Amino acid sequence: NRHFIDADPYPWPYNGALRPDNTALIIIDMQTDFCGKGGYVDHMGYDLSLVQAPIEPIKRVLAAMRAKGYHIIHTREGHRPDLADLPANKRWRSQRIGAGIGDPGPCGRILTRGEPGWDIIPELYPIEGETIIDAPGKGSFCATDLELVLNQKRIENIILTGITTDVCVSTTMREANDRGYECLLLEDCCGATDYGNHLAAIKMVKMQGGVFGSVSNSAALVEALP
Amino acid sequence: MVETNRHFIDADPYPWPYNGALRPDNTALIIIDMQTDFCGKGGYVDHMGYDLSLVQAPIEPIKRVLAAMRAKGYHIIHTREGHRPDLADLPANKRWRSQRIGAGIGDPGPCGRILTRGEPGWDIIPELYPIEGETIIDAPGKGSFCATDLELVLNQKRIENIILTGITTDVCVSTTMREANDRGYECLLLEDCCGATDYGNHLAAIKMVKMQGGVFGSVSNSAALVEALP
Amino acid sequence: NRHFIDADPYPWPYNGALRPDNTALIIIDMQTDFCGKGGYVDHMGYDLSLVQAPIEPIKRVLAAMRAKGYHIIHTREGHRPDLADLPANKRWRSQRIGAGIGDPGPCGRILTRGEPGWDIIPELYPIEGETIIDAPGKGSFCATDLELVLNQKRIENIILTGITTDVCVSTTMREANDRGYECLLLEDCCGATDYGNHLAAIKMVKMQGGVFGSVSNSAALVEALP
Amino acid sequence: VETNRHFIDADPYPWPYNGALRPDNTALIIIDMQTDFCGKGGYVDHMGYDLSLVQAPIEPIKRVLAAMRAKGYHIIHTREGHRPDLADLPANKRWRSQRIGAGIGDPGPCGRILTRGEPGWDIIPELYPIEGETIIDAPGKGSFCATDLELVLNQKRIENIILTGITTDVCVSTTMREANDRGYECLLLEDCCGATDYGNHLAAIKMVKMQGGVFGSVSNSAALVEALP
Ligand SMILES: *C(=O)N[C@H](CC(=O)O)C(=O)O
Ligand SMILES: *C(=O)N[C@H](CC(=O)O)C(=O)O
Ligand SMILES: [Cl-]
Repeated sequence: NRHFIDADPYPWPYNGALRPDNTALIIIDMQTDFCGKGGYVDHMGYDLSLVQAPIEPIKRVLAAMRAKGYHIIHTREGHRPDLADLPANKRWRSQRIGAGIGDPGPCGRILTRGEPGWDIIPELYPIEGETIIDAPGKGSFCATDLELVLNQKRIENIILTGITTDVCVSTTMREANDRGYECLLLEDCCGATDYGNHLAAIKMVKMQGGVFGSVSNSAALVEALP
Repeated sequence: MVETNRHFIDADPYPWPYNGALRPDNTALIIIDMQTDFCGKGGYVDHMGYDLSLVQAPIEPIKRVLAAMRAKGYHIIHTREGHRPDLADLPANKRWRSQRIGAGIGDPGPCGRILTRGEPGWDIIPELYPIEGETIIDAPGKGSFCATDLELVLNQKRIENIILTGITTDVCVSTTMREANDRGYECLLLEDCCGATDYGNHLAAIKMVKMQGGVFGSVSNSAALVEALP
Repeated sequence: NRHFIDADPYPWPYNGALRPDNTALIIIDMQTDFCGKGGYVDHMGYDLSLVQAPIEPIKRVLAAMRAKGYHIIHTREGHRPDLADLPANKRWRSQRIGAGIGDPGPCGRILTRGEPGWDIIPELYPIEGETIIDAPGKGSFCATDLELVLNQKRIENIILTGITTDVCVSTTMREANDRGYECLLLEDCCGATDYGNHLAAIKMVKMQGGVFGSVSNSAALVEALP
Repeated sequence: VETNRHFIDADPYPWPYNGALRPDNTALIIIDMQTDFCGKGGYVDHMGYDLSLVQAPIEPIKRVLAAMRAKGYHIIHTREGHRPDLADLPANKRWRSQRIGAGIGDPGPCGRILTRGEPGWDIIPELYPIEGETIIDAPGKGSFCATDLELVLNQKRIENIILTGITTDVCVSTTMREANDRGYECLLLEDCCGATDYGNHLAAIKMVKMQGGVFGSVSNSAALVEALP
């Protein structure tokens, strides 16, 4: 009763135990300030097109997985409004490049929970019953209840999407993989500030027989999802 | 002369550590996974067919940094990737992948059971071997924090700054750097003191650190570190 | 420049390093359903006076520590409204005793975040800049950002207050102590609905030369606080 | 009529809650049965406490251990202790131990107190591990803190934990609380634990039972061995 998705370097999940009850989609950090028109990344002159590219592929995967009753998880990078969870080095770096965490930005206080720019874009917005993780780090496990939630949901397989490929998505994939989760990265459903770094982060997954999991794409996933 | 207790290492994209609070008592070198298994002739990496020269290149630069930091009384930490001999800490997917490529964790190899604690090939290479008082972390994951006492030890030592070296750049070194950075540690990657299975991935992992004003920390090299280390 | 509070079994903190910048008060779980008139605990016929007794002593300690600029932290036990963070055993036990988590109670859904009964009582309500931890467990560290926050605040010493002495306060003290925090339990600022269990939890702290820290009272704290 | 649900008579509810009791999903944990905690010349003896209270659980544990080994249950052991360079030793923990005359790392009759690799730190011969039984080396009172215990339980797919060992109110209770918060279903065997003060042992057990079994449920060696599938 095994089911696989075509993937590189191996068909995923490794053991073919692919079911709605044991598999989650995670959509990482698809937040207005990071990928929306008029947010701080846009206003700062970064190559926003590369982080907007995955929106439509993610929307298709999200719709397909919702329709088949898979677990859906979302994450948002951000800080408590009093900045109690903000490391000093993280703050200092953000100030130095002109996007100081907690400082006023075009869509509210930058990377601050409760602010408009911090929230998930409307095109990928969560619905009731979809867990949202609020993460103070780049990895979604650090200082959150993500692992507790995955354990109570009995999730074994995670399909990763979102931004950026080399920062938050890679970090979360690496954390999950170390703990024994079986992870699939959808290459057309992620993007980064630097396309080369996006491509390299993907390549890194595949080495050593799939050191962090396996890699596929939205079409292959939607076509073969049970 | 005007003297300061703030000290920096020339680094990219910013002089490191960010606040200049660089002292023996608050700074550690970490040497990641310099094991016969990752960089010597008969280990898991060798078994997978990779070019050992890429992962041996950092040995001499690491040794120079290690000697300098030992001499000035900095904290020194070492890590080893590996599993309990009964494999109780080995995820099924990790095991399966290693078997599929012909380097099964726990399977017999030329230097003992692959990636298995207590086996000859699993140990740190003699030229970078720990000495007394240097904490060794035994990690079942690619990130040295997961399921270990690394964080507990860093906290009791009051370490604020970490200088990262070892292998591989894109797997264990990058993962550990990311974990440390998320928790607030201030991290410096020494680019000539790491290496990978694929040189492009090594270079990209280094570039990833520098983006967004040093998203994971900053990057320097052994010569610049040794020259400016207080 | 050492300062100590009279305490049993040793004057606290052990090294006398007692300052506003390195010391936090934590007020654990002073929530309406647990200690308020008409909450679920009151309706079940527990002796609410035992969990109300700490309110006035806590108020005194809180006022003194606020005035001197110490760190103040609050905790609330509770679950996400979709119950994604709720272990099945925890749920089952709560149902069996007629106080099912997420079920309708006299002050809203029991132990559910955002419900009236779940919030902190008005007499001990947080003010801006006082971090609130929302905990799905009895120990306030599990699956939260408490440790991350303590680390960024450079907190070394923790003064524990709140309820219940033997469940959430003891668990949090044990977690903190294992990580190296230096903890003071204020015996008149905690309570449990079984007074014997309260007394025993306190005794447990003191054994082996203060195995979990030391124990004092609100008057001794306020008198000697620097 | 047969069922694959199985329960152990326990207080306040029959355990495990859902009757899903199998060798593959259930572990015994034996906490800190070390010469340091229950032997002459160890840490606990140095602090003046009565060793009979912490030796009492030895024979009941031995019986449970034998029964669970014979039926192929997972067996886990823990040892409280520190790296020999004391890198994992909080300063307050050390200071307290010195103040009462049982300093961690200090020389004792059975080697350096609470120090990994020393004779006094090892598990007593009567309850010694065998191959395939995971041993956790814990720098804290709770066996989860800074260890791989949770990773191991997750890879073994363990759902149910039966707790034994010493002391009831310190290491056993702490580990039970940690496990319970994460969703593990825990049974404390009251005759298979003991403490420095019998009243504190009894109270730690009572604390488990309140609020419908806030930390799990409680039974005894005879009831467990009689009903273990
Ligand atoms: C996680 O990766 N979050 C942000 C988004 C950005 O466009 O800067 C990041 O990249 O680190
Ligand atoms: C932490 O102790 N929370 C509650 C309060 C109650 O009165 O029932 C608990 O005891 O579990
Ligand atoms: Cl200075």
